Amino acid sequence: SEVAHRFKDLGEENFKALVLIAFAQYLQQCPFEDHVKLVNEVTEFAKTCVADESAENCDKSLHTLFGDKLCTVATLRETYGEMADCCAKQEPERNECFLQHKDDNPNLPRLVRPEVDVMCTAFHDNEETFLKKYLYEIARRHPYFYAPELLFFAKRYKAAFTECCQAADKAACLLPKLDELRDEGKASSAKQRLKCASLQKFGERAFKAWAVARLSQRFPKAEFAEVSKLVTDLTKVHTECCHGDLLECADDRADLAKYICENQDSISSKLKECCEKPLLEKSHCIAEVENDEMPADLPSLAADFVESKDVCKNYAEAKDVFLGMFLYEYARRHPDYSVVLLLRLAKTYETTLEKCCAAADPHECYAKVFDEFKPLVEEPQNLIKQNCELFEQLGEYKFQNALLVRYTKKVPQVSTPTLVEVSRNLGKVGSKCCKHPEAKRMPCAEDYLSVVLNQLCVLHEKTPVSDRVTKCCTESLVNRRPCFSALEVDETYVPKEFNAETFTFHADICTLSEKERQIKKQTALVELVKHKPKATKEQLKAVMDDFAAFVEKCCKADDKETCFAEEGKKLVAASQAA
Ligand SMILES: CCCC1C(=O)N2C(N(C)C)=Nc3ccc(C)cc3N2C1=O
Ligand SMILES: CCCC1C(=O)N2C(N(C)C)=Nc3ccc(C)cc3N2C1=O
Repeated sequence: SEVAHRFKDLGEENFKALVLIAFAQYLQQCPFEDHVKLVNEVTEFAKTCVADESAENCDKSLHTLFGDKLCTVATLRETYGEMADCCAKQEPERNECFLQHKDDNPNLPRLVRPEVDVMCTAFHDNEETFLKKYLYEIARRHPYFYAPELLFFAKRYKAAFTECCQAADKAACLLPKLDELRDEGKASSAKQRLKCASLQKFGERAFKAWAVARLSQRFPKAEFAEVSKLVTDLTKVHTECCHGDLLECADDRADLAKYICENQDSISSKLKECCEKPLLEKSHCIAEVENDEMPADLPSLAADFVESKDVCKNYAEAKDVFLGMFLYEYARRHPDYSVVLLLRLAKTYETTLEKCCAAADPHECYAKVFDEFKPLVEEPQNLIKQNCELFEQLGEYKFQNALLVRYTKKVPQVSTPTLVEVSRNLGKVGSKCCKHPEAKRMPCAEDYLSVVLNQLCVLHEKTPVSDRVTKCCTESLVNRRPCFSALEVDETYVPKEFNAETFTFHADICTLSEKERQIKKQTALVELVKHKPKATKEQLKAVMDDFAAFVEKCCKADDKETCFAEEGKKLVAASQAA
């Protein structure tokens, strides 16, 4: 039995949660209730298997079990149409079908939160249900949310209410901590989406490379044989969490933290504090631990990678181990380099050894490789230096508008909402990284841009409308950013035509939070640039300044909401003029 296997390892609490998240992440539309039912029916079954390890079907694979349980409600196409397909299939045909149907943008209603008085009541009255509802709302909206980590956010979430509800002003104590959590989880969720896209779209070799370079930066003192050990396991973990095998992912993830803490001295000296706490907190700590100090006397890379005469021979013997080593070596001494640049260099090196080693005199040929790294290294530095300057001058909001105009011009076919979210996140790189010293700027900026551009790539993959987004997203994982930065304006885009339904206005806007207004303002700017690409940042600007005036005004006018009827036709006259 496997269900029994995992149960004993995780226990009732975690086992019950993971299965909830797994169910929530598969049938994102189904109601909380039904998920709970199935979870319990599933948990009960497990309990018997523990005793009699051959009872009913305790001999199967989680999937068959999990799959059939969901198929007791999925067959309801009237609710989940395209799902019935999946159930008519059989493992593994069935499982893939489910994974392939997860929605990165569910049509789930916004999740507003009741007043502090209700939450604390509901929390206090019934706890487990309160926290179950939390996991369900997160897992269903983030189908790739790294499960093990979601449990950590949960324990954290619980402590928020557990303390704040006993305050002198709950609202004051809760709100903050709740906000800080909503953000941090959106970040977690995106870093994870990239890892799964990598594994799924590009293959484990690509993820392995990513990991080697990332881990080598974090643990410079660790050894190549050691890192590789870690890279092998870590890859398996994610591979499981990204294929929907949550229980094993969680299990293996625990075993990995166990190992890493045991062999502490062999890996990093900054792990101590991590290994002295509860599992869930232990794991989250290791994954976020700062890099260890760099080993003192380190030889020059040129030694064994460009000057040695045995280069090509070693490359031929174990090209993967050789390139593996080159990356580990270059990464361990460059924590000031974003992981994607390290991978670009590694690819530039591989390409060179390929053409060079089949030459009349390899050495002569590959002797100047580092001369090419110079451009690759400076491109990002200059880009960051430039973009943080602009940011510092315009502030976040204005900087995001800039990126909005700029991207809409690159890929005008992309849907306005997607362009708005992505440009807003791209501009958050300013506040997130520009306040760093150049030594830490690049890894912060350029790797964060990979996570943001991946969203666009996955949101776009649902309904592809721009081959330029497809080219840049599918050509090379590591070069995505460089690809997009090269795009200028689409010369073949045929401008749109002003609609009435292209953009509705109904006064309902004067009630929305401040943020939700800039957003409505930004959504406008996008639609503008699509209707007038060839327009300039001069006109556009002056115009944006106008719209601000319209809202600030009419939202303070006492006529029936017809000040838009009259002034709405008024602005239209001005707009067409520009
Ligand atoms: C639009 C954002 C609404 C929103 C929100 O408030 N959330 C929240 N709460 C309830 C604190 N915690 C989260 C933690 C991690 C993630 C990924 C998402 C949320 N979650 C949301 O999606
Ligand atoms: C960027 C950090 C590199 C990195 C790292 O050290 N990780 C790790 N261990 C314990 C090796 N376990 C994980 C668990 C959860 C998350 C979200 C990420 C990791 N994983 C990484 O992605």
